[PDB]
Amino acid sequence: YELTQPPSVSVSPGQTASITCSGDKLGDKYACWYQQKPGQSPVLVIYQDSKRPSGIPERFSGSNSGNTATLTISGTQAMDEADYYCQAWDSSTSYVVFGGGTKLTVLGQPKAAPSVTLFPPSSEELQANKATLVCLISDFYPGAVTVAWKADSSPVKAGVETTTPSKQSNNKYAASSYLSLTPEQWKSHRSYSCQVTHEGSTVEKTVAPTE
Amino acid sequence: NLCPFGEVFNATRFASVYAWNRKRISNCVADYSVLYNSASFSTFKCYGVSPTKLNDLCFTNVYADSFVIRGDEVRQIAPGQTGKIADYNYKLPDDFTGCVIAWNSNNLDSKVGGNYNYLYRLFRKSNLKPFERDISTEIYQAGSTPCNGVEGFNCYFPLQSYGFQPTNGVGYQPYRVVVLSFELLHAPATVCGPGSHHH
Amino acid sequence: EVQLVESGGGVVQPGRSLRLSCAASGFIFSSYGMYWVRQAPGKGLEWVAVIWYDGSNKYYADSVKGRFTISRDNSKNTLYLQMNSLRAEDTAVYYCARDLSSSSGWDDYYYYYGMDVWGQGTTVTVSSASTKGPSVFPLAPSSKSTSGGTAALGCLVKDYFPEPVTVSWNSGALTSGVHTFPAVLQSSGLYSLSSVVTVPSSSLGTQTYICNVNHKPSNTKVDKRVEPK
Ligand SMILES: *[C@@H]1O[C@H](CO)[C@@H](O)[C@H](O)[C@H]1NC(C)=O
Repeated sequence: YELTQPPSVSVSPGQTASITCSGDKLGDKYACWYQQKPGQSPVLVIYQDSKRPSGIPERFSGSNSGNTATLTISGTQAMDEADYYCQAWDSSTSYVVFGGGTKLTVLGQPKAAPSVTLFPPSSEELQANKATLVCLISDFYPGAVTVAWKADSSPVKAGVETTTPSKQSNNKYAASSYLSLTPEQWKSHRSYSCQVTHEGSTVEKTVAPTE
Repeated sequence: NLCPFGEVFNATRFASVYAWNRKRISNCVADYSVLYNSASFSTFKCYGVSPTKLNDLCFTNVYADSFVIRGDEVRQIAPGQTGKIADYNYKLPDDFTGCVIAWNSNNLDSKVGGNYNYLYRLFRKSNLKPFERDISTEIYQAGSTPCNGVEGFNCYFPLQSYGFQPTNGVGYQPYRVVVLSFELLHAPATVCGPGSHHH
Repeated sequence: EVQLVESGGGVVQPGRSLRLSCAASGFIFSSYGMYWVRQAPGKGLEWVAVIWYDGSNKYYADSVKGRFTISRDNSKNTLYLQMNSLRAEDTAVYYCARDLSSSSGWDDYYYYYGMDVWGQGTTVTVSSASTKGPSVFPLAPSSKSTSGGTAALGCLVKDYFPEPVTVSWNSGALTSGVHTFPAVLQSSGLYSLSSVVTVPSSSLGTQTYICNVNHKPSNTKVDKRVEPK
């Protein structure tokens, strides 16, 4: 048994936002909805399909019919930006099931293209017989970006680790990607390049062993 | 030892359907033959299981829900029915594997002048889910204007009493019901028939 | 105040075992079904186990069936999770949670509704040893950082374990323009992160920039000056 949610849902402040939750004969069970802000525990915002716990704002409503439960937030506000999970406790087996979650973004500020800075391996690290390229991406909104590495327009296969976007102090987001190389393969290509894609717009930055 | 079915079926007092009583039965030898060989049961419908081969199988748990309704409402203690009882009092799931047992209790639950202890739920804002039970006495609003004290414009108390008199029609006489649900987990099976591999 | 407090997490080696506690206070604990739910880093909520108000019935998720044991001491207001044969994919924050429905005690009936109370969580990292301090390398500001209004410089903190490493700049004197990133977990099992500061191009001659790295568990402290060499 699986409960399947939309991965992401964005909404302007004040607009109505809806998150769906689909499962087999889900109408025949009760659905719960939980809100989780970053680095906080979950909180119950809807239970018994549609009931709202004590102290939960009235703009949170919920429905469940057929195979679809729906969490609705009318007049969506900045402080509602969070991950939302649905959950169902099967009346049989007494077996709990969460949804995959939904990242509700509240568009609170305008679009911002990322600022990409590519660092070649430090000479200390080279003297230590390793080489790490560092691609730092900063000052972008929304916080969603993809990274791609290349050696001379040829796409790099492995040795890449990339962070998920994180809020900086100015409420924008930043991410980092690292490419590991032996100093041989560092020195043995003309250049390396980091390609960063943000809302359909791609920017790349390049370094060379010479420069 | 012998599973305490005696205490469930021969229970001196029974529960109102709206507040149906559940007994989990565990860690005993269940002689189901003692039940289906008491030919005093007016209803004995089993779904998904053998009649007698239950006497050979083992289960993690056996749950016995029990209550009192009127005779013509017994047909509602079955999968996918509607009606006052199945909608507002005791709903069975569609995939129900287990047994429904009922018998006439006129000589025990009716009394001359009328018995008004056995209740049922008349009004609810929506249907019960399978194996759900509701015992709230919240004032039901059918009208538009809120009630907060006792009653106003369409503000009914949600429970109603059966009036069980010995001279009621058979359809309006009290029947005692016991619903056995069987549970088999990835865990020790504690409720076993005497003809099992275990003994 | 209703309160759930998890404890007993930490770093532990795979195949070993570990016992988590959850302390309840401010409600009649003995009358509520209880849950264990976990969340791996950057993943969703995973149900782990559930136990009846009296401990009679216990249900587990398939991923932990046979390996974990849920239990409760109702006299001591406590919920326990015994985790045995820990795999690496068990690394997660473990929350205990209370169901909003309470049994009156009279007839073995329970229906689970929403989980209205949650603890703050306890973190369990299951990794194969290798508790080392990091190597800190400077990320010098280049000539293409120089030609904007401002320029970027940073510190690479590589190959460390366990998870908590703190990074400041100039003993905390330098605060604005600074983003320190979350760490990546390399397949090697060691963590690695970067800290960066945007800074006026023309100040690269006058103002010195040192990054201070503190890895408590290995008792490591490193200051590294970032020059534009
Ligand atoms: C209940 O009482 C009757 C009285 O004859 C007895 O035969 C029966 O075994 C007892 N137990 C059950 C299961 O009814």
